[PDB]
Amino acid sequence: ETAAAKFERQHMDSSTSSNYCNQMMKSRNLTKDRCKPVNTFVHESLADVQAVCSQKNVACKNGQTNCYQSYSTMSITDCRETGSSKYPNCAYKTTQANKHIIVACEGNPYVPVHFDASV
Amino acid sequence: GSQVQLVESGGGLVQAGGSLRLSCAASGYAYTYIYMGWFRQAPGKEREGVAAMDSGGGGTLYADSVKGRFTISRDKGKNTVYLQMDSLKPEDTATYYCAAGGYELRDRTYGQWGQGTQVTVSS
Repeated sequence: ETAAAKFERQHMDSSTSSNYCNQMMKSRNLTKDRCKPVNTFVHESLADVQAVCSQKNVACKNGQTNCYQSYSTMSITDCRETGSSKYPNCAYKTTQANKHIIVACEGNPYVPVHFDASV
Repeated sequence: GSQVQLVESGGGLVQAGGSLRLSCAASGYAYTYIYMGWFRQAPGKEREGVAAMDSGGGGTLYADSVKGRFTISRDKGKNTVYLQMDSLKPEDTATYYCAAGGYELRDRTYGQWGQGTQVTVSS
């Protein structure tokens, strides 16, 4: 699996609901080895998300500096584990939002490889 | 100026022991690139990071082979990065590339690249 393809599996849902995160965290394999605690899905075209790597260069939350913030806010869905969630029985709360996405980009072609934050 | 362009100048042919400066100025990007740097690809070798510096003039990193001979600076213009190269050695012969928007000397993290400027150090 390439880094770019892993970002698409974990974070892109361009074609698309309070069960959404429970359905999607399982279908994208994010409950397989552990309950991935927080994960965001983006409901914008893949072209529009890839274009963020040409938008505003900002620091990543860990201090790396190859992150990029979208000039427009985007339709996103935050998936966050519930208080009862415990692996192997993962459970998620779904929250829809409209926020600027921040991604780390790598490669040539230069594309998103990590979803960092929304602001 | 719809396209980002990393304009490279300086470099070229020089005798061993001599000096050159490489200059890079980005145009077409409205904000500040946090990291800029210089990479090179020498004959027979993979591309490597040579020097990089953050927009505050800090986070400065050099390839071990050039520490104490090359000096990177960003104090000469917004999104500009310069490399003073002293005491040049034949093994510094390479295509040098300006890069912007990445992290430290990690090539895969940079998304904007100059076209490449030849530096040739003769004996």
